[PDB]
Amino acid sequence: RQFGHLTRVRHVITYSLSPFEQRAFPHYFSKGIPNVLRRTRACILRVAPPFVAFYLVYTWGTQEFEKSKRKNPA
Amino acid sequence: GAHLSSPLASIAATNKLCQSFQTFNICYADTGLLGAHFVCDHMSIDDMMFVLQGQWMRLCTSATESEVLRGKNLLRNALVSHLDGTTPVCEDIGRSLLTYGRRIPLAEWESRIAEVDARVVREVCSKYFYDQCPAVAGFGPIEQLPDYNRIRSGMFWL
Amino acid sequence: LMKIVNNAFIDLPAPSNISSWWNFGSLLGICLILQILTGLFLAMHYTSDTTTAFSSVTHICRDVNYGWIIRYMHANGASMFFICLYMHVGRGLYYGSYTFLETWNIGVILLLTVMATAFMGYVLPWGQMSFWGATVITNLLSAIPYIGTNLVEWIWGGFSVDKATLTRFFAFHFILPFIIMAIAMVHLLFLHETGSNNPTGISSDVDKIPFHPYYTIKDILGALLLILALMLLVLFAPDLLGDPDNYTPANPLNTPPHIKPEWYFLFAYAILRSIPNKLGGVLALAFSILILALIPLLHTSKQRSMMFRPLSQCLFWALVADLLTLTWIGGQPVEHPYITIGQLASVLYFLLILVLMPTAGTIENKLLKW
Amino acid sequence: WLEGIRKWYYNAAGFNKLGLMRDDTIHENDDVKEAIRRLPENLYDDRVFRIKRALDLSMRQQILPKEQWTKYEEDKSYLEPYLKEVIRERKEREEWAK
Amino acid sequence: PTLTARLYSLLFRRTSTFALTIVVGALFFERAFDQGADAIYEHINEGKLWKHIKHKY
Ligand code: HEM
Ligand code: HEM
Ligand SMILES: Cc1nc(CO)c(-c2ccc(Oc3cccc(OC(F)(F)F)c3)cc2)c(O)c1Cl
Repeated sequence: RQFGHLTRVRHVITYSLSPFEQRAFPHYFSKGIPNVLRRTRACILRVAPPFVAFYLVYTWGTQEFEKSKRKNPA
Repeated sequence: GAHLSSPLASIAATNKLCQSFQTFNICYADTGLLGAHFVCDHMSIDDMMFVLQGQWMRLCTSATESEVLRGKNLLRNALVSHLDGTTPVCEDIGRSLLTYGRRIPLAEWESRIAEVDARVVREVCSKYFYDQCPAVAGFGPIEQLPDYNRIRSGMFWL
Repeated sequence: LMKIVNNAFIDLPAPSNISSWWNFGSLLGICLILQILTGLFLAMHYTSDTTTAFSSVTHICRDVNYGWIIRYMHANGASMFFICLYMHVGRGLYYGSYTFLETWNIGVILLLTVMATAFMGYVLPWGQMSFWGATVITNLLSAIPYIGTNLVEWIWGGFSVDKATLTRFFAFHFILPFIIMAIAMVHLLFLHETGSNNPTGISSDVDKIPFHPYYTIKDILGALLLILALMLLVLFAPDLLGDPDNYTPANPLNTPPHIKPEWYFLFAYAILRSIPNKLGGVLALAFSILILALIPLLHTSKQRSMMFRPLSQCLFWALVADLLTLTWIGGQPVEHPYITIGQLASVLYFLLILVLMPTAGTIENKLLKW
Repeated sequence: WLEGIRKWYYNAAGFNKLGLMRDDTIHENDDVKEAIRRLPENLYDDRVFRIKRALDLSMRQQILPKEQWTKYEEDKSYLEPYLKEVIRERKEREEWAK
Repeated sequence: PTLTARLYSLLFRRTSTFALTIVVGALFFERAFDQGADAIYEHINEGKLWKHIKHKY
């Protein structure tokens, strides 16, 4: 497979520029970092909470393990 | 057909890659446009462009003197045969007096041409083709038309 | 003229919307070559005999001119291998690539090839975990009825691991990556009939582009970070992942208190360790892997991706936790606080795959009327 | 109450933040390739451009502004007539074989 | 012209030169980078290395 018989396009226009005629990293700090946040807010809720719970079962799993080795009053 | 001289033609006749193409040279006040126009079936664009770019690099690098005298002798039979009548003349006048200033008597063009040898071409084409930042246009089934980067990477031999 | 096949690798159509995730799909081409390249020079000095092997390792780590590196570019390199996989395998789940049914199944046989290779690769130097790590894993096949004792004796060349069982691996182990090197080419061939599979899930045929300028350098950039995050281990912390015991010579009359194979089994080792029964836990293990072949018969949503399925996102990364749990829970000994977690987590693994990920699309189809 | 949830899920899936519609994102199979072949030009090219820009913005990880987003009431189900037409023929083609 | 443009038309234009440039710069670069790290490494570990205890014995 290759270019030439993939599929159909009609009445679409493309505007593209050389790289030499433009900076490589325009608005890297300005527009990116707000876009990092918006990128972040849209994933954080359904990514962490499992890993959040993991921090607790890595927490309680060791604490409850430590106690079991300490003697009892008997 | 195949027996033509310009390699770009004999190939396109041999392999039937295209249907028509022409070069040009447009010239404006302190700049111009140098390049070409070509028309071909969608399954053959990328092949033509490699050949075209192959020739420019060939001319900027290895311009055989025997191939120069052709184009010199071709050009003479343009300006002359162009000036077979009055209307072509009166264009060249009315266009000369706003572009160059003085009209140029044709024995002046001829002297300028005979200065041209294969050493000059390798300098000129180096200045205006090699590694430059071309401009590209497209209108049609161009599914095979390569990206701008691939065009420029194909601009310099080696 | 055969160069024209590298239309596949030069003028190939591929999308433009592509993340840096798919670099991981390419690094294995580097890791596979990088590992063999290292391991080859490495194995110019290894010896397939017991009495000299552990010395024949230290013959490298001490006396050879920069031979000490090659052990660790190889070893930890074998771990950066997996770190790409378990981001590369989790990918197609999260972007719906398993639909390429002819390809995903190949993605299994590469894995099982490795998880029986890398195993052989840990046991060569007789690190006192080599031996028992060879014993614990290999003995499980004895669980089978009427053939278990026969095969394991047959692969033990006798009755337990010994000089013969070393050498039966060093040849089985120095060969298979080539079988991976070949099957990898197959893994790309079935792809080339369809090309990649965007994050969206949509046929981006309208927006396919070349490969020589764009994804090449991106892959190099991907490769550059790999070497970086591989030089750090070897240069600054080679003792990190590999358990320390592997520098002790091996002795069948002395076990360590705690045993674990290398860290990467642990998502799967723990599953067996949860089940107190012997056999019935094994078939969970092999099913803990081959389940990936069972997924494409469980693609419910008439969408493909999970970028556009926020509910399944909540369940996908959830699975990553359970793995990151089972990766660790197996790494710790057998005591009451943890066993209660393995009985849950291992069930959660099978549960999230076979019940709820279908159930999401069964719903999400209905929230949007198809 | 239900319908307050469909409108919400459709906002959380993301694919209104990319100028897309619902039929755009469907898994492509033989059943669907039939329908996309059967569409008219005016609507077909209108499918293409919705995709062709969403890709370029899933490249950048950028989106459209809030105004140009898609709206649930405007989530036109342009494909459903052409699709269910097919699977009618499919099950007519199968049960006729039994 | 800037240094950059003066640098382009001399070296980075003709590919035959562009490869000649790199080995040259690399050949000298090997001579500096080693001296740098070997001294920084010496400096940070001052009073620890063999060459620092090479006179006593
Ligand atoms: C995916 C392929 C492979 C994996 C996963 C793998 C696994 C391993 C591992 C984990 C070690 C750790 C030993 C240590 O750190 O001390 C090792 C060592 C070794 N590898 Fe492999 N290996 C692979 C392929 C190879 C190849 C391709 C070669 C040779 C070309 C090779 C030859 C050796 C030898 C001789 C040793 C002993 C050195 C040692 O134990 O440190 N292996 N291998
Ligand atoms: C040495 C082992 C492997 C090599 C060399 C390899 C190589 C590749 C490469 C180069 C790609 C294209 C890059 C990409 O699509 O992201 C790819 C894609 C893929 N690989 Fe791997 N792979 C290996 C192991 C695996 C494994 C273990 C799986 C497990 C399922 C797998 C499943 C896939 C799938 C499903 C794709 C689909 C591509 C797409 O969705 O566009 N591969 N593989
Ligand atoms: C989309 C996409 N497609 C392809 C191939 O279709 C590739 C791709 C490109 C080149 C490839 O060639 C290689 C390079 C090094 C090792 C390698 O292993 C080997 F050789 F099979 F062992 C294959 C292999 C895969 C890719 O990196 C991406 Cl991102």
